[PDB]
Amino acid sequence: SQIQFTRHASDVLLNLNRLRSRDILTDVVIVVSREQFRAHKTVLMACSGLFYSIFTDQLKRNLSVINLDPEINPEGFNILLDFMYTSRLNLREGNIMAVMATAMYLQMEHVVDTCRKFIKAS
Amino acid sequence: SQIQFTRHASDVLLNLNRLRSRDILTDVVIVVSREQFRAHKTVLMACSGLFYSIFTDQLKRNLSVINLDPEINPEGFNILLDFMYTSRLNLREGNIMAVMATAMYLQMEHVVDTCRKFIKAS
Ligand SMILES: CNC(=O)COc1cc2cc(Nc3nc(N4C[C@H](C)C[C@H](C)C4)ncc3Cl)ccc2n(C)c1=O
Ligand SMILES: CNC(=O)COc1cc2cc(Nc3nc(N4C[C@H](C)C[C@H](C)C4)ncc3Cl)ccc2n(C)c1=O
Repeated sequence: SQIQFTRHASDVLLNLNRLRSRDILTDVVIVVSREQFRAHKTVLMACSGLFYSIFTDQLKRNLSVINLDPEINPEGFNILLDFMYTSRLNLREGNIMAVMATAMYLQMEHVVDTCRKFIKAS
Repeated sequence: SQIQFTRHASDVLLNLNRLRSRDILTDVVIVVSREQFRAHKTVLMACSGLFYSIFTDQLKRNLSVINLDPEINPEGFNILLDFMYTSRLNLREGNIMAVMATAMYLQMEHVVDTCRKFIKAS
C-alpha cells in the first residue's frame, strides 16, 4: 500500500530545530518574565494546547509577540521548548515541580502524565 | 540524563498535517503546471534540498508563490508532498518513474535511494 519511513518524522523535527537555532522562518517571540524565546508558531500548536488555542484564533494568529504570565518559570518553559524540537525531556528532582506546573499551564497532558510517573517512581 | 519520547516526532508531523489540511499558518503556494498545493515553508525545507536552497535565500524567503517547472508531474509532487507530512510514500510500478524524477528535482536523496531499491527488488 505505502512504504513507511520510521526515522522521517525525527529527521523533520531535527531540521526544524536547526531552522529555530539559525532563526529561519521563526515568526513568534515568547516572553517569559524577562527571558525571550524565538520559535515557529506551527511547532508550538503541535506540542501545546495553550499555543494551539491561541494561534487557531484569527485575532491572535498574526501576533508576533506572545506575553506569558510572569509567574511562569523561565527554566521550566526552556526545558519544555527544547523538548518540543528534540523529543527529549530533561526531568530531574531539582526541576520536576517547575516543569510539571509549566506543562499544566501550556496544556501538555502527556508531559504532565510523565511528570506524574516520575515522582511515583522516584 | 534526558527522557526520550519515541512517538513525539510522529505526533508533531501528524499535527502539522492537520494544520496543512485546515490551512492554518500555510505561508506558501506551490504551482505545479496547473495544480496548486498549499504547505508550510519550514516543512518543505526539512524534507527537500531544493526548497531548503530557495527559502534560506533572503530574496526568495518571503515568496508567497513558488512556480515549479511545467515538466514536473503534478501526481509525482502530490505523492512527495503527502510523504513529507505523513512519512508514508506511495511507490508503485505505475508511478515509480514519476516519483523518482520529481524526487531528483526536489533533491530528496533518501527518496531517490528507496526508488533505486524499489525497481531493484521488483
Ligand atoms: C508529549 N506531548 C504532549 O504533551 C503534547 O500534548 C498536547 C498537544 C496538543 C496539541 C494540540 N494541537 C492540535 N490539535 C489538533 N486536534 C486536537 C485533537 C483533540 C483532535 C484532532 C482532530 C485535532 N489538531 C491540530 C493541532 Cl496543531 C492541541 C491540544 C494538545 N494537548 C491538549 C496536549 O496535551
Ligand atoms: C526521506 N527524506 C528525504 O529524502 C530528505 O532528503 C533531504 C532533505 C534535505 C533537507 C535539507 N534541509 C536542511 N538542511 C540542514 N542542514 C544540511 C546538512 C547537510 C548539514 C546540517 C548541519 C544542516 N539544516 C536544516 C535544513 Cl531545513 C537540506 C538538504 C536535504 N537533502 C539534500 C535531502 O536529500
